[PDB]
Amino acid sequence: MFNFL
Amino acid sequence: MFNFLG
Amino acid sequence: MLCEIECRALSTAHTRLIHDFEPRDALTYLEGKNIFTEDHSELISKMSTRLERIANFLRIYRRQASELGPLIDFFNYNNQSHLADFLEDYIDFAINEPDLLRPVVIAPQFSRQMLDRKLLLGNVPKQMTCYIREYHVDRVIKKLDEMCDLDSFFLFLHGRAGSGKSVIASQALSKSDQLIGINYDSIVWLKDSGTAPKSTFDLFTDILLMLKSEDDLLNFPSVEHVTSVVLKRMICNALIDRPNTLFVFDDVVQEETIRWAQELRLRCLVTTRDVEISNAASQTCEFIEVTSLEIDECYDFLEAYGMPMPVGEKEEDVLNKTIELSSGNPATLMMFFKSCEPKTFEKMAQLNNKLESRGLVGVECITPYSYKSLAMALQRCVEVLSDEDRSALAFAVVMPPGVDIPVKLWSCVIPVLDDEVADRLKRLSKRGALLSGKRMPVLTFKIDHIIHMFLKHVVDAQTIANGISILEQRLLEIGNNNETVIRPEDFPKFMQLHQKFYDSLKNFACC
Amino acid sequence: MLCEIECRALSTAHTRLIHDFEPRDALTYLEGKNIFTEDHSELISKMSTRLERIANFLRIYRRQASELGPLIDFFNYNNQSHLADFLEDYIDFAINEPDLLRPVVIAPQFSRQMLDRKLLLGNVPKQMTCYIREYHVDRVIKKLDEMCDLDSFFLFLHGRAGSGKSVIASQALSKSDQLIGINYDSIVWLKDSGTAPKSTFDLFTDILLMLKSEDDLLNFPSVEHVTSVVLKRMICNALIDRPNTLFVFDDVVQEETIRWAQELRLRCLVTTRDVEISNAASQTCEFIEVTSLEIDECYDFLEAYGMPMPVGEKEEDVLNKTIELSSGNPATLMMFFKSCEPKTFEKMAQLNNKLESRGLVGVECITPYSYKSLAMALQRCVEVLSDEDRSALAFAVVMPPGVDIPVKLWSCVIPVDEQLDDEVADRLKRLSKRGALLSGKRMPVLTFKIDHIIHMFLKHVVDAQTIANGISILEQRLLEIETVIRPEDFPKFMQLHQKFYDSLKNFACC
Amino acid sequence: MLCEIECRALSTAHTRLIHDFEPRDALTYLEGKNIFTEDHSELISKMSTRLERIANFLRIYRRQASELGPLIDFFNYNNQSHLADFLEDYIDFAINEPDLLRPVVIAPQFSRQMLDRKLLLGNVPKQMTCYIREYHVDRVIKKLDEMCDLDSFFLFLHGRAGSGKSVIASQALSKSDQLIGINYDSIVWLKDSGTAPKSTFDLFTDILLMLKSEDDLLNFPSVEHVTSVVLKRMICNALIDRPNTLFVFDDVVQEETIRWAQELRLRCLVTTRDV
Ligand SMILES: Nc1ncnc2c1ncn2[C@@H]1O[C@H](COP(=O)(O)OP(=O)(O)OP(=O)(O)O)[C@@H](O)[C@H]1O
Ligand SMILES: Nc1ncnc2c1ncn2[C@@H]1O[C@H](COP(=O)(O)OP(=O)(O)OP(=O)(O)O)[C@@H](O)[C@H]1O
Ligand SMILES: Nc1ncnc2c1ncn2[C@@H]1O[C@H](COP(=O)(O)OP(=O)(O)OP(=O)(O)O)[C@@H](O)[C@H]1O
Ligand SMILES: [Mg+2]
Ligand SMILES: [Mg+2]
Ligand SMILES: [Mg+2]
Repeated sequence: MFNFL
Repeated sequence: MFNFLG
Repeated sequence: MLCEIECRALSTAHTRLIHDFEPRDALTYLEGKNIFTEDHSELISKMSTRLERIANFLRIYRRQASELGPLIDFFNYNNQSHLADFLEDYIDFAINEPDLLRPVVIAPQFSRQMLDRKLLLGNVPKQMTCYIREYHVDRVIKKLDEMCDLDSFFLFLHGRAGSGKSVIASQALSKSDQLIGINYDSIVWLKDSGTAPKSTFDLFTDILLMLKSEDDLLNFPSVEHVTSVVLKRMICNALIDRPNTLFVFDDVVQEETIRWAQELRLRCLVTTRDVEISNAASQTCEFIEVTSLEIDECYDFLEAYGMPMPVGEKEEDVLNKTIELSSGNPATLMMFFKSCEPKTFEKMAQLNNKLESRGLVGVECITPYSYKSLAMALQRCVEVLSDEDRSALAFAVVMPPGVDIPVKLWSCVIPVLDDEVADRLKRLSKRGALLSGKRMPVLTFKIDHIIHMFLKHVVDAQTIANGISILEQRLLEIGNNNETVIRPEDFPKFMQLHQKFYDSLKNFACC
Repeated sequence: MLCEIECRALSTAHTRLIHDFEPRDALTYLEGKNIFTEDHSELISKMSTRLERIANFLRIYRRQASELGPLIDFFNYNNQSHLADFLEDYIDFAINEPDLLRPVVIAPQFSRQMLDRKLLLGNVPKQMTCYIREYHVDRVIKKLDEMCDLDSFFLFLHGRAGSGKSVIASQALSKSDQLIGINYDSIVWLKDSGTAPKSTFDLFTDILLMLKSEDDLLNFPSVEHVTSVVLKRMICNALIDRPNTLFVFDDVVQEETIRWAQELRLRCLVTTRDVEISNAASQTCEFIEVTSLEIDECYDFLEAYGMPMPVGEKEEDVLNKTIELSSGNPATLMMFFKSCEPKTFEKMAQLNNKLESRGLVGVECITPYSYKSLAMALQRCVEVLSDEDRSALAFAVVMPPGVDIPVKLWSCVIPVDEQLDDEVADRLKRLSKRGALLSGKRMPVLTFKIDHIIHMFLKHVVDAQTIANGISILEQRLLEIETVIRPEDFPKFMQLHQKFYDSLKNFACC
Repeated sequence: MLCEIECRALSTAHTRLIHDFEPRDALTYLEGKNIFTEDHSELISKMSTRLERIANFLRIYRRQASELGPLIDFFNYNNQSHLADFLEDYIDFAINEPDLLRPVVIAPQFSRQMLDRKLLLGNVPKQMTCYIREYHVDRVIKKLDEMCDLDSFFLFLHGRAGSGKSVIASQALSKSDQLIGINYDSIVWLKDSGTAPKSTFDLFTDILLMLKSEDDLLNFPSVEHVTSVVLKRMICNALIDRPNTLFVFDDVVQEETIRWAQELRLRCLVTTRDV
């Protein structure tokens, strides 16, 4: 999760 | 698409 | 030796000490009252020019005598009384007056000194002009004034990302004339932004160089490799030439900065997003929170940049929509204007739409902000985060925004007596101002909208639907146990109240 | 320390501080009033030339003294009172009566040969002569005068490519005698054209060095590798010896330039094609847009470089054909003359032919332009573009040129990732703002327009397929249920523009 | 400060200023009419040799006075009138005569100056002799003469290959005596012939060095790596010491040369094949 934060 | 961007 | 007044006299009266004087007349008189020596007097007596005998007399005189007496008791007798009268008058305007001039103004146009020269050389950014947040910049200048006596101190101008802190710092050191010159001698403003571990040393390397003379910037060595104790000693070394120096540490992320700042006994203004770094400092830690721009300050902000004020009701409503979405936020508001092209309320509402169905990317623009969009900012704020808080935050999507809601209503979606949820949500508001605490009626939190629509087009599309389901699940399990007003505990069982947005969120996660 | 004003006085009176002066005379008189140190005085007392002791005395002084006093109280005593009178006159016509300074104590030493020195040393390019666009050069000079007072400011002379901006700036800093000397002491004119991220640092490496004395051009270190904070500090340092200095940034592309220019509190003229870089700066920003050469100025321009003026009707028509085709563009017009060989209106219509069936390449030439043809310029203008804008642009081929047309008429060919197509308008706006590729026109109805050069660029440049695809993809929406815009009762038949469509259908089938 | 005439007087009359003079006689008189200072006068008054007091009097005097008056009004009274008569006569041959000598000839054998020294040092090739194309070399010299006033200009002596252009340029700067000395101060003749893209910079590197003093050709750095804006600034820098300098650009092929020539506001003769 978090698409590349 | 873009003949060498122009 | 003399002091600042008596040397101010010997220096001030030089235009005078050239037209009529000669040290030989005084050499014997000073070899006599025992304040000179026959080599001293030798040095001043065989000199070709009169400017020689004078420059050596004024240099040589200051070491031997306990005071400036045997030079007043000399210009009198020598018919050069027009000098000793000036000096006795001055000594009267200092022995006899305990009031003079203080650090203030007698050579005007500080407009080019402090405003031009020192701010620019201390790398202070060019203050904003078309709007000033009165209250905050004011409280900064005030609270900075209260501390210039102090030897070292931290001022934390902390807030959200794009909440406007650095700009306020730009203005607080550029508005007044007191802070630089009266209260503090010099300014050093450095952007930190350090994330790596080599950054906190490189920073103070450029401090060390912010100190160094215009001379010996040439001599700069391969200083990159030299211990920390030495860079530190080298600064507090080079820190002698710097009486009352203010330090702006624009954009601190690492508490290691703050530890160095605190070992070097520096005076620091600090712009930052994460507030807890102050626990690193055991000291006068002083705080100023950059709250969200009130709806009205937002109005002011809009007017300030040529924006037309509403008339019809669903236009003032359109703009309360914009102010609500971008939950009082300087940066995204500015980006918003820069992207409002025709200026019409129409294209403004166009953007109001664009923001929910395209996220922050709907209003990303070239702005005075270092960032294309606030999502680029919060990015880092989410990266720095404790892995577990990164999780809790990652789930807080599935809440209702701009709604105050209980901890238990949160214990349902946040991972792990479940107060631990509250502890995470506290850390979460402390560290980038991502949440929002509200103690009573009941310990409840709240997620704003920008801080929500960040997470929308950013968290895993699945994890959204999973949070929606895990909530409708425990909501159902609390099912089973059987405005300015908080949602009662007799009624948590139906989150259907916020169905509208829950339905929108739903359409997102599943399509 | 002094400041920009007292140093502007020390700089204005330099022909004099060179003609009659000596730092040894003052070292002794100044060690007394506390403005030096025994290495300062060491450095200045043993120097072979006087110009050395002077440059070190004026450098060291601008840093060391609390004020500009103990240098008036010296040129006086040394019988060099002809100096201290000038500096006290300037400082009095500065603190007490401001404004009066430029006409009175600054102007009586102008010299149309000192200018040329400062322009040349400031790398200002040689101003053009056989034609000057009056209006624009005038307004540039005016708006620069209004701001010479300011501590820092941006002037954006923005336009299309080859629209003539830099040249206009060349003339604007070369016409008056006031701007350099009276309004600003020096000029630093630097060509940017930076696209890489290293370009924005290298630029200011050459600023930092544009400032530096002929002496200590020798001492240049391996500065190629040195932080941004340090190049910047080294500049705001070395920027003291440069009172009121105007900065021309010829051809800015990166808003990173503008951010440095604005962190460094610089005074900037900026020639550029993309205008939005100005949103990067929070400051006094003022704009002057270089429009396309009006139909009449082109006549003036033609006359200006020896062009025979028409007689027959189909000769004024040949030239209005050229002005329409080269949709008011200095550069391609110049290339046009340069390529008109025999000079006849005949071979001029020859070129007018050559332009539609061989594109700009029919008239590409060695020209005062750095570019053989305008396509090399728009090249760059198209690479920087948002990917989607690159797409929208790629499609605006399949239009009619020199025709004002509605948003929906555009919504048909322009891409987008529902029912309100304003997003098209947002794109077509970025597109006119960013290289001046389109043309926005608010009323009668929200309409944009594509010019002819800006079209024939795209002609021989976009994929031969994407043309025919845009024509057909247009012919779909094409049915649903003069100085006059095409009405909503009649959009279903774009056949009015059949001519300019038969030419693309003929085109994409070769 | 003085100027070229009054310094030409103080310099010309030095053989004279040594046989009979002393600055002390004048020091008081100059401390007096307010054109000196008691340190200035100190510097000139305690000096061992007379050549000292004289060299310091002639150096020191030129900064303070607005003119060369209080030195004519001095040699008169001091029985050294044979000096002040020469200087008053000269001031009459300049205040009273608006005509003097111009840039021409009064130290003859320019045959070794311009013909030998400057042409050779400016790398101008040894002009052809057994045949001269009258018309063309003539029109070159003429059309060059018309422009020496101008700050920068291009003369294109263009033709076929082997059509004889460079030779005509060799002769046009080697025939007359006007072009070098009268119309232009110095000559720099450089063969271009650049085809590569590094050539147009290397050329102007050797320009930059055509400028540099006989001194500091030793100090030549690894200048090969330094930006174009800097080589250009460095030339127009080093171009101060070069009043009216003519530039021959023998054999230009690339218009980039010409663009540099035009950024550096140079005065150029250009031999080329491509027009
Ligand atoms: N008068 C104003 N006050 C505050 N912000 C403004 C104002 N005018 C414009 N802004 C915009 O708000 C943005 C955010 O302000 P600022 O640069 O202070 O953010 P910040 O507090 O430094 O955030 P961070 O510390 O994350 O960089 C600015 O970049 C600017 O574009
Ligand atoms: N006022 C003018 N007089 C004569 N020729 C001109 C004038 N303006 C432009 N030209 C011709 O058109 C060319 C383009 O002008 P210029 O170099 O100023 O373009 P620009 O505005 O700087 O465009 P870019 O930003 O793409 O460089 C010039 O090189 C010159 O050949
Ligand atoms: N009096 C003369 N005038 C012209 N050319 C001569 C004369 N005498 C001999 N020549 C021959 O003609 C040749 C061509 O002359 P020159 O060297 O000027 O050619 P150019 O114009 O420089 O051609 P390119 O520019 O292609 O080198 C000379 O090398 C020389 O051998
Ligand atoms: Mg910041
Ligand atoms: Mg340009
Ligand atoms: Mg040749």
